[PDB]
Amino acid sequence: SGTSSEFEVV
Amino acid sequence: RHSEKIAIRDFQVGDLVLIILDERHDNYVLFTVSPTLYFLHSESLPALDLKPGSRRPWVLGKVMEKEYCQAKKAQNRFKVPLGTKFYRVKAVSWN
Repeated sequence: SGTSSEFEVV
Repeated sequence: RHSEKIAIRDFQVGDLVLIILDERHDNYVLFTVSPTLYFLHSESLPALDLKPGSRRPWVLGKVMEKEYCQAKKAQNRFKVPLGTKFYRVKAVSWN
């Protein structure tokens, strides 16, 4: 995707 | 009604929160004294009668969920640098 490329849960 | 006071930190499920437009970060955020950004989760916008993107300046919400996140690319929808940690908060209308 683009979204899960941009940020993740940590 | 007496317990209707706005939380300002350490947000918990059930807190009343003031959700405000943050033009600089292109998103709604929770008013807070934390140095950390608390963004409104994209899934919460419709039921708060908010729109993606003259947007409404503020709504009052009730916290449903909180999630801790980190930006993994320099270009992202939150306009924060690579590596920035922030929260995403799900909320529903206080009314």
